[PDB]
Amino acid sequence: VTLRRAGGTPLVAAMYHLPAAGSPDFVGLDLAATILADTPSGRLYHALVPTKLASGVFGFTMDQLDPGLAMFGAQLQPGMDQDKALQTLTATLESLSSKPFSQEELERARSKWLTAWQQTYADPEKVGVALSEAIASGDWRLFFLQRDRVRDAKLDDVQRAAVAYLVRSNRTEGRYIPTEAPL
Amino acid sequence: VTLRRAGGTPLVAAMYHLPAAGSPDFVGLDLAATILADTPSGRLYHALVPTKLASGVFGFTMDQLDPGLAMFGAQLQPGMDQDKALQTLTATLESLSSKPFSQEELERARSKWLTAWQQTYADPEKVGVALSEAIASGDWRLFFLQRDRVRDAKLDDVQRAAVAYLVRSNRTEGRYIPTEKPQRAPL
Repeated sequence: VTLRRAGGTPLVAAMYHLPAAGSPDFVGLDLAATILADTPSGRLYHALVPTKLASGVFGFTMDQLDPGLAMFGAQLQPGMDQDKALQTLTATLESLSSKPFSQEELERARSKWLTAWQQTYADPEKVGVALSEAIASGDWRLFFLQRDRVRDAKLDDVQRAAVAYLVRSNRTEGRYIPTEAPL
Repeated sequence: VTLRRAGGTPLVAAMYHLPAAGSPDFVGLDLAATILADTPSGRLYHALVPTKLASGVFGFTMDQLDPGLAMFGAQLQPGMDQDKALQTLTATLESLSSKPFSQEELERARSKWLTAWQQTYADPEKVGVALSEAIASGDWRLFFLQRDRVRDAKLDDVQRAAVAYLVRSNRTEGRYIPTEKPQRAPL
């Protein structure tokens, strides 16, 4: 691999199906995702980047899909080992029971979520859109209820939810490997 | 403030449930409460008294109750508003992750505890009473065991325990509001 034509970026991803937004588990997962995907101080980043398995990581939950999905992913430089990054990515995600969330991690997560919420609520374009989604989704309250749930979420509940949801049986894998004179 | 009949002022409180006295976490919370409610040095005071937010501050743990509770309170001045005081009190209790305890704080709190233990131990009426309670609780050793745990506690343990239990999920809120005497002419 002395010569490489300049090209695309290989991708690796793991996706997990979420419970309904109105269900009790959802907020915990959304926080767990938050803890997991933080750059640069997150668990995924440490597992993959300094380690040199990926250039960068991402993660988020996607409530507006039907049904809902949580996605975690990596972008890699060409020639980095795609299988290893995927296995590492999934292992970090599905091993929380061995390495449980700290309160410190959770409070930082909760604080960031609430900050974003307050930002939406304070923004006239945004709140209106958020309420429409809650209404279209069948419960107008749910924009408000999630905030309440985020404040009251116990670490044990977040941990239990992550462990139950971020599991192989709930896992869908995404991969992209970019195709490839006188040289 | 402009006019009030003479009487008591409101007090605001926050209570958090505690682990079992037999748990090692318990001691960490006991010491954390002692750090937190230190007046006037202590954090609660600083947050509330000179902000003229509160007249006075208290905090302690109660292991005789089944189960245990930690209580923190603020005695308000007239016209101080309850909601603010309660909010700042709870917010300061529930934010230790943002501000860690210090070795200095732990050793001072540990010494107060040990002194209190010693006073009880020395005094024959009291020690018997303490041993009785330990026995009722189902472990005779507890009086002695708690002291050793206090001696053995590490700052991270205390810091970790405080942060785990001092949480809104665990919060109960109390307001003692004195009933206002009826207004009288000509005032």
